[PDB]
Amino acid sequence: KFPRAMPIWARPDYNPPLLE
Repeated sequence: KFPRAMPIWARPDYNPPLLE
């Protein structure tokens, strides 16, 4: 199941990921 509780694609304060 995929809940819409602040997912990764819909994040205002998304943390900085690794260097891709």
